[PDB]
Amino acid sequence: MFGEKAFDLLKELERSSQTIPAFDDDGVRQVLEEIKAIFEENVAQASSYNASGDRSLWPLLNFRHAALQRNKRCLLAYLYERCRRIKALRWEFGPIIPGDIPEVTFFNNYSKSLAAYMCSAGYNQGLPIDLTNNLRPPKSLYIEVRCMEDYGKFELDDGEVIHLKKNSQHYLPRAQVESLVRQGILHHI
Amino acid sequence: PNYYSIEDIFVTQEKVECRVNTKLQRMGFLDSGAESDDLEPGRTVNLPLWYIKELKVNNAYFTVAVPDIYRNVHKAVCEAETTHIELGRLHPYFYEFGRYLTPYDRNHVIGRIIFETLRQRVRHLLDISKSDGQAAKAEHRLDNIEAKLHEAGVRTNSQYIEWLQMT
Amino acid sequence: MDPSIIEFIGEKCMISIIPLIYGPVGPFRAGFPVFVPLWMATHLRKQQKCRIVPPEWMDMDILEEIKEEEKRSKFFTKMPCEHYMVVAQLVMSTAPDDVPRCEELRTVIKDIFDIRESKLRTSIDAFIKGEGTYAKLDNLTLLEIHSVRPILPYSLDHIARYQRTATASQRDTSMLS
Amino acid sequence: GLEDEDDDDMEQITAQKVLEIIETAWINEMCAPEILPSQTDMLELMVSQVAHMEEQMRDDKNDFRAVVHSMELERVRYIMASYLRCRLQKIETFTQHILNQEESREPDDKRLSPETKFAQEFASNVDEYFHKVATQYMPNQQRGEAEQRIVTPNLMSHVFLKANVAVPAVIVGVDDEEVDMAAGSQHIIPYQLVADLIQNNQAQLI
Repeated sequence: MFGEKAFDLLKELERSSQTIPAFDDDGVRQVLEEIKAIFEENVAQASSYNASGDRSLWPLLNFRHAALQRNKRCLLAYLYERCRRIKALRWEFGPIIPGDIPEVTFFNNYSKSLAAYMCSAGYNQGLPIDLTNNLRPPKSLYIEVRCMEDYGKFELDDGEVIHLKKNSQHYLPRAQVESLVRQGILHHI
Repeated sequence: PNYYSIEDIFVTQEKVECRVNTKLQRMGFLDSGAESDDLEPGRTVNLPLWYIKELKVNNAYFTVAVPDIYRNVHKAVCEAETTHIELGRLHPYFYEFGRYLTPYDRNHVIGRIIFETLRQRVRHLLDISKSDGQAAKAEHRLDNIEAKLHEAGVRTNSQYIEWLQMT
Repeated sequence: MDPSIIEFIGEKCMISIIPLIYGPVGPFRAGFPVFVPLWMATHLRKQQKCRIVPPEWMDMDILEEIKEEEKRSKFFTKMPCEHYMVVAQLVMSTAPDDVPRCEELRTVIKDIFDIRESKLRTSIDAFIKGEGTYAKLDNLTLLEIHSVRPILPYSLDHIARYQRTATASQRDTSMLS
Repeated sequence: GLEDEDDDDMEQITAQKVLEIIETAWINEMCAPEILPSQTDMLELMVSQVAHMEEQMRDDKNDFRAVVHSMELERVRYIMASYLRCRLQKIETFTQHILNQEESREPDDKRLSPETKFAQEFASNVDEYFHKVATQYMPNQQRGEAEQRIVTPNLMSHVFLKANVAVPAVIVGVDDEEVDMAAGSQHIIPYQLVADLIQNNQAQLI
């Protein structure tokens, strides 16, 4: 009412678990466009002589204060809730394959924040370190690929053209094939 | 700013009608206006908690009071009837009302009433051991909190299932 | 807590086997036993390279004596290397390719595995009154306690608000959570 | 002068030995809620000791031993993968007031590590993002790194104790009951009061 609205948030990610068509930043307008619309209500008596310092604004100070209090930490979620399983697939891959579809500034900040990890990782000097692919013992470097209906088509890795779904298969070397595991790919090598 | 929940304003929004030690003044969202800024001590005086969450029970503003499920007639014999008593989904804020409120009332009797319900878990979830079958058999007699670890209760065993073998 | 936290661990132990990498391991010689950690017999038996025989507790006599020994265990029992819920997993997978008596083996282990948990509710059906500083490992095994590790302890804090709170936190005459 | 330790020094610390010397700082974090001391020595050891195994593997032709020293190297690393898989999380989680603890002494090599780099990125990503959240009338009284947000100060997450110590009732500095100690047994307890034995590493964790 005054922000009980995330009960509505709950459905946006429903298909979007491991069969994601696409995401929406949506539904956010009046849950946003009221919030400091109603600051004007919050400021109506903010340091006002309307009652000259008595009880009568403390019970609604709580309205003034709770109103924020819920807005923030839900609005933590709107990225944090969105940072979580995106970090997870962004663990499943680095920025080898970002999202199939100021969050980019926070992602770039998170990518710069992850640098610390990368510095010690692999060596003192640092390696974006393989954590999520090639438990392969490495074999000969130039043999092709197979998938299980991947989608997004971000394979930018050193190949002729792969067309990243099942039968994304061309003469693709090891440098190419270093992308993904469990987003519709690894029935096969 | 709490031990959070997704419903963090379905936290202190349950309503009770505890009486007034005092007269009234302009509840705002009510029929208050240029109509009434004063009533009696004691009235159907509705209390969605968040405004009175730290508003000095000790101070003469409002009264010792209970919602009658939280009164002894349920609770004090729900600790006697702590055997196959049901909670359903009926008043879900019932592990957690008393984690806040029941002291705030200031009748210095009711906190102990609670746990001896939840003391039963040390001899309840002997039955809770395992998962036979489907995802929906009897999954509707929960609180807002026990369900989570109950799912988790399944969960470690569900993947303890794969600890065994290829299964 | 996992299926393979143990297999991170338990296969690190070593035993003399039948068939140089640096380590206390010696080089490998035909006809000549060699103590190895158990994550090579993977890479031999499944590689169709060599066999292996078990430790000594692996028998149907010493632990067909334990079947009654632990009835002392109002607390706990004899623990032959503590890890017979993991090795037997992999041993009995592939060892019985030529090993005899893989059955009473398979019997007893479930006939001791499920059981010592069957007590475990019971001893846990003795916990009363926030009895946090009483517990039991006294001759515990290795591969059991994970199956309760996530459940009650991620319960008891939301209890121990009221259970463990007493011996440093106080209120008026009634009890405090 | 104080040479001859079981670390990288004037002896051969076995690949099975070097296995051991960081095993507990993995396992403590599993069954414990907050930061435990992290040592940047490994940024000498682990980057190096195994890399010298690499060059020997680089000297890579066998079918057996090409993999054998490596199959280790995989197993050496699905811990180190796992290790800071959480410690990255642990203070990402606990960005909140860990600044206060880390501003007490700027704890030296033992506690954190160059963990301090994430602190600068913590506020940056928390400010920049918010630049388009609530900025028309952005925060008003607790306008800095506020007071109310804390990730994990709950210290009572009842912890199992790896008994590997003085068996008898070996009594130590702790406020709750600690009677009836054991080398096999235990009396289960929480983290706060026993934050001492594992700074000492007298006692241990399961």
